[PDB]
Amino acid sequence: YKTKVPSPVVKCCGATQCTSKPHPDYQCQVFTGVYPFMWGGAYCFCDTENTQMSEAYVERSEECSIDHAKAYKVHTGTVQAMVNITYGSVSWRSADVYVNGETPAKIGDAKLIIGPLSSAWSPFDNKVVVYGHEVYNYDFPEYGTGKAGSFGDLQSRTSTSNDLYANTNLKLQRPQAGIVHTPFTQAPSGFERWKRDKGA
Amino acid sequence: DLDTHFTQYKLARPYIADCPNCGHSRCDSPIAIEEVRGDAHAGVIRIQTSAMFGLKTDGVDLAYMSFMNGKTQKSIKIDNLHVRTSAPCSLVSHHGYYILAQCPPGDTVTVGFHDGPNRHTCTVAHKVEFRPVGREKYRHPPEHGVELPCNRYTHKRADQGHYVEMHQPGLVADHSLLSIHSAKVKITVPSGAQVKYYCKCPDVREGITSSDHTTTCTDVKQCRAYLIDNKKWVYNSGRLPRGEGDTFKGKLHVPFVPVKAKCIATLAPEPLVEHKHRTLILHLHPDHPTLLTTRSLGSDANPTRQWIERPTTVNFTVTGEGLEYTWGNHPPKRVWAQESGE
Amino acid sequence: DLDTHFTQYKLARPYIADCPNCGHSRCDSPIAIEEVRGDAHAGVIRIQTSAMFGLKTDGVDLAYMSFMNGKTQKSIKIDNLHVRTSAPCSLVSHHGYYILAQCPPGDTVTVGFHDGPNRHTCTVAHKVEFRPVGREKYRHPPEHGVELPCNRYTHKRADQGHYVEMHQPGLVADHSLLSIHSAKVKITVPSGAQVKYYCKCPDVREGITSSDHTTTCTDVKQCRAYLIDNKKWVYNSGRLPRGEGDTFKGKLHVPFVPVKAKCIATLAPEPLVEHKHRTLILHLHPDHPTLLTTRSLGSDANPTRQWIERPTTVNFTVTGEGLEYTWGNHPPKRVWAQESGE
Amino acid sequence: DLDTHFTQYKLARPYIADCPNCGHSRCDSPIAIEEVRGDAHAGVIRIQTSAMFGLKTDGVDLAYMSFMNGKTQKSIKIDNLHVRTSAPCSLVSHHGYYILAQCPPGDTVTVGFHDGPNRHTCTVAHKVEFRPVGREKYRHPPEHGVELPCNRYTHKRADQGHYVEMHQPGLVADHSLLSIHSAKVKITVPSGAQVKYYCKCPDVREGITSSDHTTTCTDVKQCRAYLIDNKKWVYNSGRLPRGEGDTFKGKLHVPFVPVKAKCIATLAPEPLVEHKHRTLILHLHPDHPTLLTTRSLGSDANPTRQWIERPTTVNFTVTGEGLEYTWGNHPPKRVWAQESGE
Repeated sequence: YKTKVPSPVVKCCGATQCTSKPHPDYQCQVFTGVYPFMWGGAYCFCDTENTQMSEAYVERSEECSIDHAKAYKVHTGTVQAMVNITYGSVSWRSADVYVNGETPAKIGDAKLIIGPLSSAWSPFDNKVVVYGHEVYNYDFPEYGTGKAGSFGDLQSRTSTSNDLYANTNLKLQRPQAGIVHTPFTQAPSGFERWKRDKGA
Repeated sequence: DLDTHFTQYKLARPYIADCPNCGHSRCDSPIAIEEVRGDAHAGVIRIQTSAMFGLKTDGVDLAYMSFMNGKTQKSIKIDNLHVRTSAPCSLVSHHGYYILAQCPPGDTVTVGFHDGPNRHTCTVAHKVEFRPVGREKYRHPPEHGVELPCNRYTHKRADQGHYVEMHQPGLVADHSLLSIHSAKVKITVPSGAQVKYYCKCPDVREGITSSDHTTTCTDVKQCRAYLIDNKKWVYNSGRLPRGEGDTFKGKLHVPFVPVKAKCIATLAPEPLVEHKHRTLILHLHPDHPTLLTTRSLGSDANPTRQWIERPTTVNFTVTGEGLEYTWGNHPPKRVWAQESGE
Repeated sequence: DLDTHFTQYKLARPYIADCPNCGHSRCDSPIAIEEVRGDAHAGVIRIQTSAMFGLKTDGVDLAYMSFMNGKTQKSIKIDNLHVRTSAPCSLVSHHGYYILAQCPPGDTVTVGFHDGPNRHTCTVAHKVEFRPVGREKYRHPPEHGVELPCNRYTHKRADQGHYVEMHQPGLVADHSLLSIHSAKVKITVPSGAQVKYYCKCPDVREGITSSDHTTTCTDVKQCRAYLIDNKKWVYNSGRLPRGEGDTFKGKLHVPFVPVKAKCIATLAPEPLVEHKHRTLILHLHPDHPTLLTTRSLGSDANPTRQWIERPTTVNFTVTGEGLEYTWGNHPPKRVWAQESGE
Repeated sequence: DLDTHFTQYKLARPYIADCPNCGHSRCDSPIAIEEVRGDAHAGVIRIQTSAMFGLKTDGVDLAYMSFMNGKTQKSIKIDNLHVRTSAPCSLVSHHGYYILAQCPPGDTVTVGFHDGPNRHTCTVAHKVEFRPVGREKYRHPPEHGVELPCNRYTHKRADQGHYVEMHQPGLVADHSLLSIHSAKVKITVPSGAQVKYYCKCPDVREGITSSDHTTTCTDVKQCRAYLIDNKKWVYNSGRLPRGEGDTFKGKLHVPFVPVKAKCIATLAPEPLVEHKHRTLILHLHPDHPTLLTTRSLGSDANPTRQWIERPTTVNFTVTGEGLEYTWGNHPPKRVWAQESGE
């Protein structure tokens, strides 16, 4: 994730009710009882009616585009090969072929039909996570569900997808002792772990 | 072409926020550190100060230095920047509010320049590490070794891969304004800026004015010293008070995108291969903790994983068809162990 | 009111003692560090230099700087103080011989100002830590969390809660005195101070004088260059030679009393409560090592304790009558677990 | 007598090599660090910069500073040297290419001065530790304790105990030479030095000349900008290109020999001896990890070893004839345990 906090509201004398904006995991909680020191000491002249509305939503990191795990539901598909035959006196063909037992590949001069192989062990499991080059046959929980801290706390369909699922357990707390800031209490990602408490 | 991101430069100002342990304690530093990102691999962190260094107020020289002093900027030279952590970091580049710097690991992050009269630093908590990409768990990038696809931030500015919202500032306090008109509390204005004013007593209730007086109240400590000065937008820090009026425009890029650089990267010393009957003894002796692992290529995989930092003679029951062997990010080996028992 | 502790100021001088690893090795620094106290919680250490910074020699400005150079003081500006440890510390306040500074943990303590021509530092061993008060074992104070009764030293000086004995100095060596009278070794005096003198040979045997000569001996290296200069008392450092005459007066306060401040303090992230049949599964995930503990409220207590830093799903056989649960210094919870097995 | 090692001074130059993580990345610093030696005990490391600080180019003042800027030296003041590691080190002494500095432990080593316009540092990986000699495993030398035979480097220069080969430099690149003669690429010379020249095209093929032109090629990027400038030898760094001609002379000493200094050294707090029947209970409480060990003086030795850092009440079945006891480098004790069971 990146808790890209929108800048909180500070009403000086009285309440500012928050609304549940549609941002992913839009955590927002009104707070009173502040006295926000901002560059001149405090600035709101009340002392309890000083209101502070903190809001924070979850958003894809900039690394999400590039450094990102990637789940998959994996079926069986169809296997391939760049079969060389330095045939007979032909002495050469290096052709890409299939396995399904009626496909020819007339590259060179020979027509060749391969498979289907009997050894249907797809080393990929049904559910797979993928990361850069290291591929993990992991039972990823699902889109839309991943427990915060666990893998897939952020779950975006793709990189472009503005919608997502962010169970991060993002819980705002009130800022301390009349100062402007935004306590965001949050699990570091299940993408942070899964990079150093992962599987092989 | 340092003149291609006047999106930020002209239109954004050096924001000032509340640093958490600003030398003594919580000050309000212009270089207040938000969004520490020790998430790459190359010894690098991308940081945002609330201060917008780069060009000056107007048009010149990335390598100058504009923070906020007063309500005002101070667009001057960068002379003695210091990012640091457990050790002093190395700057990489600055653009906008944002700096990239090569740091070691550190429990915290600790930033600061030197204006010249004062140290005037800012410091923050953030868990930092630098694993290099590879099965070697170094603490630091070497001079040599294989290159392989790390995650890392750029040197450059000509960058659009993302953009963060940067709309207006809210007001700010400035009780330097609220002087006294020899019996009454006297507000003034920066340059005709919009000062939002009233006191606990009943007097002028909005304040959109030049320098006003205050008929009713007298004490400076019961009045609204405010600066609606939204001629330049800001970063939308959590340590910003909202500009209550509107979501003004000011969508503004990020320079330091995470990119797929191939870091100059790790390599673990070669193994000592030793033969036995369908068995690899391997006296082994790394530089750093190295994740070794194998794959007995039977349909029985029987793999193994163990980080090795302490030199260790290990063993591997190799089968008839083969095994493979991965001494860190050194490439994977392979081995025929047919018979040797005659 | 910086003018309420002329007990120390007028009457005490910046003492000079033997620093143990004074940059190179054992020098005699005026800022020789004794009585390091990493015994509080708030990131703070109270230190005593043998140097008495604060007001000048006479009357003004706590933020000036008087150490001993020569037999003499040098009451000038504090410009570039540096306390430090594993990392550079943060000054809190100075008063008298004594400084308070916010430090991180460190195996040692390492102090030093900059006179301007020279670094002129002093360093020492002392085991330092900062546990915050609470069942969370942080390494550093956060910005938020609950407040609770820590132990900590004050900012201030208007302080009498204790006083340490500060009687006279003993003599000190000064062989700059023992010049040569063109064949004889020639002692002088600072200002009419009391110079205690004789040589290995037989000549003047006490020395309570103005500038004397030496009839008998010749070599500077066999004579008593002493300065009984007890116009200003000192701290009773272990690295002081006794003033053999008497226990003179000079009972003198300590500024930095340990007080019952409520530190801005720790807080561990909330737990994930999960129900089972008379059993709390708790997937748990702290920031720092957190001492969890419970009390099965039967007359069978059956408590549990474990510092948790690694996230861990734990379990608790709750009974019929109840259990309580203490996620760090977060307040204690309580739980009814009657049946759930229908 | 700073004038006894003109072996190096007159005849060696401040070499420049390729620093590995020179602030940003691999630069070519004159202070390029080779041969880090964290092999002694006294908190000290002997380092070689490729830069030869010490006297100037000619004859004066060890405490000046000559590195290479350009093809040229810059023999000026040492003003702001910084060796550092995990913490800032303490200089001990420099002589020739070589500096001794008291450092703490550190995963790396990180060196750098300040010319004045620029930081201009150099940094390197090297595993550093400082065990003091003794059964106490401190992290740092104390002020007190027993003295015992450590290994350590000298302060001094009047030193011949070893000498390293220091023959010539090879050539070096300098494309500041290869200017343009308004259509042709134009080489020049430093002072009549020997410039080794040709381009990818066919033109002058050796180059032993004053300022030549280039008839054939035009591009600066396809020519041999070389400086055979072997008027002063160098250190034989691995980051040197060979002077292909010959093994010239220039056998040159090392100052900082490892010597058998008795470090001011460790000592562990005394034990609490407690009697039992042929048994030593010992409540024990060290400062640091202390290797305790014993020798039951029977021909059955039955010794024991255990590093103790955590305070621990231990036990020892003493026999009739005796046992001995070694609380760290505190001297060995001995004990009669005859009967006590009456």
